[PDB]
Amino acid sequence: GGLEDYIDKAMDDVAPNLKALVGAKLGARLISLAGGLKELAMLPSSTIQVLGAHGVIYQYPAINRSPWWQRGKIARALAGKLAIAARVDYFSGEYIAEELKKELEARIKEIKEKYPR
Repeated sequence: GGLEDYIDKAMDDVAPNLKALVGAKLGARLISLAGGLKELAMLPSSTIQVLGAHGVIYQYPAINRSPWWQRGKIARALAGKLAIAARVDYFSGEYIAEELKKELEARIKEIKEKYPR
């Protein structure tokens, strides 16, 4: 039983939607940065977008593998999904996660870019 295994398991109990969305380590980092599941669940999302600091969600693959200029938009979309994720985890306890689907889909929208003028 390593540190990481503990947290992976804990996220299974505390916040499985988050965990599904961004993974247990990023999920757990955001909860800590928030101060807890509840506090995370109360945050606007613009606030979520900056929790790490670009806050830690920029480390998100789709953002990082992406042009500056597409990133802030991808951040916003992610933070939103995160805000919903934490809310369902706190208040409802249900399992949505395939708003990854909603989410992918937006990313693909946003990929309407070449470098702004």
